[PDB]
Amino acid sequence: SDENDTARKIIKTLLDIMREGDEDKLRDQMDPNVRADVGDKTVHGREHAAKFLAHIVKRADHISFTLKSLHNHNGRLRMQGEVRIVHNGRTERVPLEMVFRKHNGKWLIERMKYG
Repeated sequence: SDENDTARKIIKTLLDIMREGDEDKLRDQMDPNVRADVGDKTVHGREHAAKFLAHIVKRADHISFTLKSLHNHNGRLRMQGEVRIVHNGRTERVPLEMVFRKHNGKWLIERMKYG
């Protein structure tokens, strides 16, 4: 129950959900109007974004996220970092920015920008 533990906890919960690959759990983490930018592609809405993200994560033999910057205040959290993906022995590092909004004591992803 450490307020300064917010970021680490959100990252691990999210990573474990994605590693599990359960689409419904991923949806539960998203704002209804979440926006996800993976590269040039843009996905709108919880149902579309969860499906799309859950599928692509399946190619990742390993996925991690190293936090580089964080701004957290008044139930609004922004974090910027590097995703490390491993696929068939090849490692790739890609910038990721995510914005979270706390509702009813629960953090929901409002925006995600990968690449």
